[PDB]
Amino acid sequence: KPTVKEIKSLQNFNRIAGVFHLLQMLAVLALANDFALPMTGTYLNGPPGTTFSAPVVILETPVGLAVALFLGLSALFHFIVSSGNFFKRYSASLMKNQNIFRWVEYSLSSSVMIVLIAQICGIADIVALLAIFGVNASMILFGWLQEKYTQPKDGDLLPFWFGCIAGIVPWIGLLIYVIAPGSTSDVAVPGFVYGIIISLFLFFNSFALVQYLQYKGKGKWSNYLRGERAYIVLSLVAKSALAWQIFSGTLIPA
Amino acid sequence: PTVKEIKSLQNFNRIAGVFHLLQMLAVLALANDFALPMTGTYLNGPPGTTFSAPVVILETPVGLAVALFLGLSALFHFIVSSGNFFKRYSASLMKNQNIFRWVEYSLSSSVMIVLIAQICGIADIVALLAIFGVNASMILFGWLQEKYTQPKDGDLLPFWFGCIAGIVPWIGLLIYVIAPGSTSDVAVPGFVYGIIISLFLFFNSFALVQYLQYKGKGKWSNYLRGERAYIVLSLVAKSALAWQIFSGTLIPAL
Ligand SMILES: CCCCCCCC/C=C/CCCCCCCC(=O)OC[C@H](O)CO
Ligand SMILES: CCCCCCCC/C=C\CCCCCCCC(=O)OC[C@H](O)CO
Ligand SMILES: *C/C=C(C)/C=C/C=C(C)/C=C/C1=C(C)CCCC1(C)C
Ligand SMILES: *C/C=C(C)/C=C/C=C(C)/C=C/C1=C(C)CCCC1(C)C
Ligand SMILES: CCCCCCCC/C=C/CCCCCCCC(=O)O
Ligand SMILES: CCCCCCCCCCCCCCCCCCCC
Ligand SMILES: CCCCCCCCCCCCCCCCCCCC
Ligand SMILES: CCCCCCCCCCCCCCCCCCCC
Ligand SMILES: CCCCCCCCCCCCCCCCCCCC
Repeated sequence: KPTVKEIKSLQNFNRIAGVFHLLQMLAVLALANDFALPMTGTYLNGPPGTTFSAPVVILETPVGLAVALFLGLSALFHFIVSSGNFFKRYSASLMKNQNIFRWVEYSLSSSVMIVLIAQICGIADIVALLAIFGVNASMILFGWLQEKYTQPKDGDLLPFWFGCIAGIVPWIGLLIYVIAPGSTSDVAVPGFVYGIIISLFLFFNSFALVQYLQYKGKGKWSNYLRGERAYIVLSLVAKSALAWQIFSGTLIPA
Repeated sequence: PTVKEIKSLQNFNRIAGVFHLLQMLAVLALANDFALPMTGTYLNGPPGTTFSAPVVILETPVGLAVALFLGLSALFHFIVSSGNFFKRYSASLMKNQNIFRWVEYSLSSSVMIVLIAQICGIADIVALLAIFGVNASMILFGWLQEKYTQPKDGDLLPFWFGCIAGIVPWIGLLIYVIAPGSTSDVAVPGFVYGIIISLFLFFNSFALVQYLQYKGKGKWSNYLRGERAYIVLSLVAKSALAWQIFSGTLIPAL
């Protein structure tokens, strides 16, 4: 049973994560250049099975603003959950092995992040980016249903496994683009792009491992609160790591 | 529900199987070798600079892909109609569940929406992969609605998640038919509009069946009515798409 001291400590950690992300959000908004990545349409120039027009730019992702957005969403929800006003709802949810505000935040913030990673890899088709956003959101919503309908140690991981099936799809997409089957150019994928894909792939797998460990509920993971803390650590570090790598790689003259 | 009522649904599954198997044969025998490309449009400079011309990675053999969604339907309709599955089928129906329906739909409806996307000129391989994944996710949410909720309990959360995932490919189609930023106003063929509009209505009809079942008002309080509606919709939707694709693209000798 989660005590009042334990919940209050978790609220404090949420607040700390919020301040880190809010300050990083300010730093990116202030310091970032106007680097932009295109969303494109490559339209038929006749009936299906004929030829295509050249890709056209439909809109440009303002990368600095998009990084600020996933940091800002994190700050907002970490601050909401940390509030004394929310202690009762937070306590009640943790008692039921749930944190719904976590999934609401992740469904938006992690989806912004994987779209930015896709664009940094050169994925530009607007339907590719929309469907990556949608399938990544679906991964999060499956994790939400795992918490809503199961309890740790009840032997039921079906929603979790559905989440893994949805969750892996964007990463298969990235792997296809970095392999670049049929490519004519001899240009290498930049080192900093490999850094982003590999480090954030590891972070995304870490989130899945937290839910798996929580719902297996073996050893120290029998205590749901250990997973709650792990999620805060992973969201703090994953978001800060992606923001810094995008900033360092694309948003400064250096 | 009466044993007779279930034997009846067994019979209806068999009838649907025979129609789809015969249509599968007809398409395999009669269809031309019409193919739709899956493309990669790779960076040929650092992120935020230049792209190579799109390259064709592979070609969807449209006749074989139509035969595949008809064949998947025939296979699962035959599996569930078997006297050897009558216990497992009856048992699941008794619990307001049909897992074999969702397993089939997760593959067959995903092949269908990818084909519709390609007919609309969506070609980027990540667009088509992520459309497959988000459409499969829509089906898996429908499965979780049946697994975890009871009709009339007021809980449609998995259903609404399925709607969020489910609408994403259709927003994609709408973007490609509007073709924002296009250099010219290239006409979408009438038969393509027929396919998008008819199958959008069919896809909405599937969602309405689950909604009606879990609201559980009127005759829809009887789960077997929805089981029957799903068989009718999968029979008609698949036959309608197969005929429209065949008539639109698979007739002329190439
Ligand atoms: C419940 C009953 C289920 C019944 C199943 C529903 C079938 C839907 C068929 C729609 C065909 C719509 C018309 C498609 C052909 C349009 C031809 C056209 O208008 O051509 C324009 C041309 O491209 C420029 O000149
Ligand atoms: C709540 C959000 C709902 C939004 C998601 C709904 C998606 C509808 C998709 C297909 C329906 C059929 C589409 C037929 C309408 C096509 C529009 C059109 O005809 O435009 C041509 C264009 O201007 C070039 O000339
Ligand atoms: C800023 C927050 C981030 C990056 C959160 C990421 C979360 C995930 C990658 C979650 C993954 C999960 C699965 C792959 C399976 C189901 C359980 C989840 C939702 C934890
Ligand atoms: C051949 C079989 C087909 C075309 C099946 C299609 C099924 C759907 C479009 C299902 C849609 C659903 C939702 C949009 C929400 C959740 C419930 C579903 C799975 C019935
Ligand atoms: C049996 C379940 C009911 C599902 C509804 C689907 C059937 C109704 C179909 C309507 C198709 C309308 C298509 C009109 C397209 C013409 C436009 C054009 O040619 O430009
Ligand atoms: C990158 C986003 C999608 C990730 C999907 C894959 C996540 C897998 C991580 C959790 C699964 C762990 C399975 C463990 C099986 C081995 C035996 C466990 C020992 C207790
Ligand atoms: C709990 C029931 C026991 C059955 C578990 C087996 C089901 C596995 C489902 C596979 C779907 C996962 C897809 C993603 C895997 C990719 C791994 C790469 C990540 C490093
Ligand atoms: C010229 C190529 C020869 C024929 C290949 C046709 C097969 C296409 C399959 C490629 C799949 C790419 C991603 C989109 C669909 C995803 C479906 C797979 C999930 C199980
Ligand atoms: C195209 C695939 C995705 C479809 C998503 C949308 C499906 C919506 C259809 C079912 C929902 C109906 C909601 C009814 C609104 C209120 C009506 C009151 C009567 C109970």
